[PDB]
Amino acid sequence: AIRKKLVIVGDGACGKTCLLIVFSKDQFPEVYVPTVFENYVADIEVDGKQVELALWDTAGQEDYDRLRPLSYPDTDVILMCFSIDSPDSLENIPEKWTPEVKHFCPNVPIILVGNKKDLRNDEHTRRELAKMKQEPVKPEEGRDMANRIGAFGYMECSAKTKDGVREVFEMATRAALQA
Amino acid sequence: SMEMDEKDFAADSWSLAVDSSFLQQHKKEVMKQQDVIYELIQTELHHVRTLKIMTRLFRTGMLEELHLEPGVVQGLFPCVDELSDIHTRFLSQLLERRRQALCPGSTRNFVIHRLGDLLISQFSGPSAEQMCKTYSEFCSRHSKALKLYKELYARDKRFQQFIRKVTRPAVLKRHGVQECILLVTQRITKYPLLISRILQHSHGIEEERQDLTTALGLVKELLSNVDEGIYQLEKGARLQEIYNR
Ligand SMILES: O=C1CC[C@@H](NC(=O)c2cscn2)CN1
Repeated sequence: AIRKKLVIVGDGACGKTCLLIVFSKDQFPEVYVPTVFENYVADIEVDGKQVELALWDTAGQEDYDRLRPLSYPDTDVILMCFSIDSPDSLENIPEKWTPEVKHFCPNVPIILVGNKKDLRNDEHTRRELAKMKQEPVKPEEGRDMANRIGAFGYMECSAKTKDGVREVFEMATRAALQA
Repeated sequence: SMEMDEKDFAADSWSLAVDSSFLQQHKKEVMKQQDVIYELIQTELHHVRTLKIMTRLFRTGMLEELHLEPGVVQGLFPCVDELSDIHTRFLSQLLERRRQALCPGSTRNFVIHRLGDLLISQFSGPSAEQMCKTYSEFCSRHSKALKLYKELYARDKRFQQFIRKVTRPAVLKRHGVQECILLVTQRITKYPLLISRILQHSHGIEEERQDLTTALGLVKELLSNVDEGIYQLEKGARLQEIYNR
């Protein structure tokens, strides 16, 4: 088992904390959803290769530009998150998060992840966003942003139902293993 | 951590830690507030434990087993005793507030109604000055500590054997040297998230809503000051590189 490091970046509303919690427990908490995530080392076997994947969150560091880059040294794969129920989180990807990650993590693969895909067809979400002349992020809008920022790939998931969660972390492991 | 505290904080939440017959006696809003306060104390107990792995397992193990050059152990673990003093004192106050609240005849049933004042005290006056001074120093030495570790693990045989030996047990899986340093750096930015969610469920007593509002503002002032006082130290960087920053 080789050791690899994963860091998740994105706006506070992007759902990065919940994503790391659901993956680490293989369960969406039934009694209490934690506010914070410390770290975790997940045992993952992808395409016959065993890896120890250390997981880190950047939640709480968004307003502190000198503390935040301390999470980046020796990162092997970046998950760059936005929420499908929030087109504003997607807008902050190309000129805020992308230039930062490329500067502190040169040549590290970036996977753009659309979180909360369960809210794309949620009526409350659609009614709320319509009040600000908006709609849930469309899959092609996600793919186009991923293409534009030079992401390794584009994926979607729902921490709530677990759909797509295993796939994102197995692909992140494969990306971390590449030359 | 000591067995008494680990057992008291073994459940995933306050609602699972207390007796089901005690839980039934409270309203939903109180259970939500108590679950978040329990998370703050449980993560503080884990943070102090991370600092004890750094001081007792790593630092002291290197001094008592290895022949490192003078100033190497300090470079690997900057401010670890000061950090341990700050957080063990804070943890003691949090655990004493829980202990005082216990029902007679119980070692698990309690409700903490007055957390705000404890947080204002921790994040103001001399203790806030010492937290600001210690984290500004630690976080500015973060990159240098990681680089020094990588060099020693790659070139020193006895150091590599020591690391592999003490990090082999499963309970140290998330707590290698570099992982401990990042766990400590990230601790301070977890406080506003926890305090804001405790505040969201503390409107029932106006004095408590006000105290937590004051505490959240103090924590944010501390973080802004620490963030502004950071400049990464680099071994071998010349004065010209520094004054041309
Ligand atoms: O060591 C570990 C912890 C749990 C495990 N989680 C999942 O596979 C998973 C699939 S969907 C949510 N979690 C990953 N490796």
